Amino acid sequence: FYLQPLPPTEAAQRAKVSASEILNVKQFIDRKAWPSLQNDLRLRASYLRYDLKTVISAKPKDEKKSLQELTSKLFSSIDNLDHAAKIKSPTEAEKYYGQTVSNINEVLAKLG
Ligand SMILES: [Zn+2]
Repeated sequence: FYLQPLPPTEAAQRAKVSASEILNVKQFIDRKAWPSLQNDLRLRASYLRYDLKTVISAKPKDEKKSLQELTSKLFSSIDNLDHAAKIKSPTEAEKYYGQTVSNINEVLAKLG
């Protein structure tokens, strides 16, 4: 993946879109198409990572830390879902997909 950066909340709009596309990998979990789930998750993850850092930098310092922490949890669960796909476990994939959805809602709530 190659990315072309964007400014404050042009990037939050794109982050919200990558976040939604991430919700969409459940179908890959259901068909158990692990490599597809991983490639899609990876791309979305790369966009999301870049745009959240951007949205964070242009955030009043009083709320940078808070978003940064929700952002950090999100990428931990995203990684964990990539790991679950890597080891081909419907169990773990389902668990981390769950945690990922909850972490996305948290970041979305702080967005908009
Ligand atoms: Zn910090």
